[PDB]
Amino acid sequence: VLSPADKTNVKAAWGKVGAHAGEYGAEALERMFLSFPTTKTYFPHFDLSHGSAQVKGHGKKVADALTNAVAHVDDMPNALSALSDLHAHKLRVDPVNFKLLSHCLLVTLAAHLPAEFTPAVHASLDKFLASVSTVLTSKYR
Amino acid sequence: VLSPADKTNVKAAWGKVGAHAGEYGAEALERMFLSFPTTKTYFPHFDLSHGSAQVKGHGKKVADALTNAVAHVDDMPNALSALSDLHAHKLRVDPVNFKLLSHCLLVTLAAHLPAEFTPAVHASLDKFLASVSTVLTSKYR
Amino acid sequence: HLTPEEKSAVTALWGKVNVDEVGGEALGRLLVVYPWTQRFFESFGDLSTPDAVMGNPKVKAHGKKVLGAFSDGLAHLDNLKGTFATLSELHCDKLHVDPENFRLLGNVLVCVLAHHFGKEFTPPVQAAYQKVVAGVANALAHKYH
Amino acid sequence: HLTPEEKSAVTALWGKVNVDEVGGEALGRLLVVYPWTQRFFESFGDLSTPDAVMGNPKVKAHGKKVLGAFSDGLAHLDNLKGTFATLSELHCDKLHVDPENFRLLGNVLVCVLAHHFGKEFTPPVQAAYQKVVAGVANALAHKYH
Ligand code: HEM
Ligand code: HEM
Ligand code: HEM
Ligand code: HEM
Ligand SMILES: Cc1cc(C)cc(NC(=O)Cc2ccc(OC(C)(C)C(=O)OCCO[N+](=O)[O-])cc2)c1
Ligand SMILES: Cc1cc(C)cc(NC(=O)Cc2ccc(OC(C)(C)C(=O)O)cc2)c1
Ligand SMILES: C[As](C)(=O)[O-]
Repeated sequence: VLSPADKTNVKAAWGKVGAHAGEYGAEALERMFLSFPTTKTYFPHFDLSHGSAQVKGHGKKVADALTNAVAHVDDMPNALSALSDLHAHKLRVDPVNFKLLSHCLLVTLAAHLPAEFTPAVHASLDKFLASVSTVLTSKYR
Repeated sequence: VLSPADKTNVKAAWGKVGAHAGEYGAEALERMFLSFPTTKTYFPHFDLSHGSAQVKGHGKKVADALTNAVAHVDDMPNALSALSDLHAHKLRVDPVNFKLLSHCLLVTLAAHLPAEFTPAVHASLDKFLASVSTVLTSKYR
Repeated sequence: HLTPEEKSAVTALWGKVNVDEVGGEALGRLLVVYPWTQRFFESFGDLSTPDAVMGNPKVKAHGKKVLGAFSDGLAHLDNLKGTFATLSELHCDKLHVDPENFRLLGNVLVCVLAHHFGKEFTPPVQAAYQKVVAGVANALAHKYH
Repeated sequence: HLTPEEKSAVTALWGKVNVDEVGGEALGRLLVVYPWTQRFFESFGDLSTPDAVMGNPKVKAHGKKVLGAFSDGLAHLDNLKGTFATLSELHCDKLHVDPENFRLLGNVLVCVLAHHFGKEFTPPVQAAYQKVVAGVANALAHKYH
């Protein structure tokens, strides 16, 4: 469960991310593909080379969804319902992979938010990403 | 989310366990200690030898907790509220270990209920144990 | 790794396994218990219900083959990496199967062995089989890149 | 495993790291982000708030000890098992620490290196370090029984 402080922390952090969200999304995916190669099995036909347009286009998609969840932090199961249907009925990515992307999103935020990535903000962001993941895999079975 | 069919399946399978609950609980624990040794780090003050009175007694505790869960499958969060406080504030078992005990509980039930352990029942039992685990770690942070 | 006594324990139990049945059974349950895994078998037909999945001839046939490869692997417990090297590159480069799936099938398989053998699938026997399924899963994941 | 290029990147970045500071920062964040890990430091005093943990002198002192041993392991990348053999045995037999914790500290450390180095912690530098923290965790877990 996200506390009043968690919500204040992630809104502050993501707000600082502002217009770079799409870019950070792409960087998190590139970090994930490099650190955990098995995740590439879900993007067999993508151009995964550095700076490729597909990965940038996909980082945007991931970032917009996260931005939407932050905007509706008090109603995420509903705000992410459509995306959650897609994950459970089509993408069907194994649950373990959400922790990998989450970790990589944390690393990316850490590398771009020196001032705001405090231990408290880090705890909040980690809970937030775990919560988004939980929703996205809540209809698997 | 546990469906009506899941609750029905779980109640029937655990109902068949009946008086063997504690015994199966103890077996599940012994199975986990042997199969995944790192789980023993949580029981340093225990005699974990085969037939241990401490494990037998502990099996009964885990089984009784599960029986409570089964009977209150409609609202486990509250039925297990005191137990979730204990794990979150005192036991603090790392989350990965719950999947280890659930698997061993599945194995134990499978080896004792040849007729009841059908594919569908197997699936409902697995969802059920994943659910209890989620509740037990819901208050961690 | 496996101790001499564990290898013996694994080999003697496996010698009584009907690989055709257990493989169909194991693959079937994987698809019923973790339904998202069906993502790799869309061309198999009806998988709408547990019974459809279990009695689905394409599921049983595929399961037989997979555990048949797994069975052969049990004869080379000292070199699981080399034995599955070919199947590893295949599942990565051609099938694009996330290795996590190997672990899920391993546990389902352990559940099936337990279901079938009953009390004979003792705690020490399971422990030895946990090592095997983990070893095979790691072997099948070794050539990924 | 690390390639000759990765070993160079690891060592090059590590040369700019203040081991004492990062050690306290990494252990501190472990206790803040994964509060349950506090179960092992009941004698360290006040760990009630993020600042109470991060500024806790005993947490800071222990962090030095932890990253100090980690730093040494980095000088023996080809023999982490042996390098951590005695510490592995201690953590299991004497401290009763679930090895899963070593993996958590590993990822927290990765977040800390990223926080400190900014852009210099490139995607490829991170990948090399994920292998290092994974290898260190495996080495510390190896003597468990
Ligand atoms: C924080 C978690 C995640 C979020 C918010 C997220 C979000 C998204 C969104 C918005 C889409 C676009 C779907 C559409 O437009 O129809 C998508 C697609 C997809 N995601 Fe993710 N995702 C997440 C995690 C993952 C993970 C962990 C993986 C696997 C390693 C993954 C693999 C994919 C794939 C394969 C697609 C479709 C790609 C294609 O077009 O072929 N996602 N995701
Ligand atoms: C289905 C999941 C689980 C259930 C239902 C469960 C149930 C229980 C219960 C009823 C108690 C006794 C609490 C009391 O005295 O009131 C307990 C204690 C404990 N549990 Fe579990 N538990 C679960 C999972 C785990 C796991 C995964 C581990 C570790 C591998 C674990 C480790 C412990 C420890 C160490 C204690 C205290 C032992 C002692 O010193 O007496 N539990 N559990
Ligand atoms: C016990 C581990 C496993 C072994 C030893 C194994 C073995 C095999 C073998 C021998 C083949 C045939 C290869 C050929 O055509 O030359 C195969 C095909 C395949 N495997 Fe695996 N496999 C394993 C686990 C899995 C799992 C867990 C999944 C997915 C949930 C998977 C998905 C596939 C698919 C999609 C095919 C091809 C199916 C088709 O052609 O229609 N395998 N596997
Ligand atoms: C990178 C992995 C780690 C390394 C390299 C490491 C290293 C060390 C060293 C060198 C010592 C002191 C040796 C002694 O007292 O004889 C120590 C003690 C200990 N470690 Fe670890 N450690 C690691 C991770 C962890 C983690 C993640 C935990 C638990 C959250 C843990 C818990 C402890 C505890 C409780 C002590 C004893 C502290 C005391 O009361 O004096 N360690 N560790
Ligand atoms: C590491 C390890 C070891 C051993 C012995 C066994 C497993 N196996 C598993 O953990 C099996 C599983 C179950 C659920 C799962 O994910 C979804 C569908 C998304 C799920 O709903 O689970 C969350 C349930 O939480 N809940 O109640 O709300 C993924 C994997 C994993
Ligand atoms: C890169 C990588 C790889 C793996 C396997 C795990 C991680 N990290 C985590 O799983 C972190 C994490 C997140 C949440 C955890 O547990 C609680 C109970 C709070 C939860 O599930 O919400 C426990 C641990 C990161
Ligand atoms: C655990 As090893 C020696 O097979 O890399």
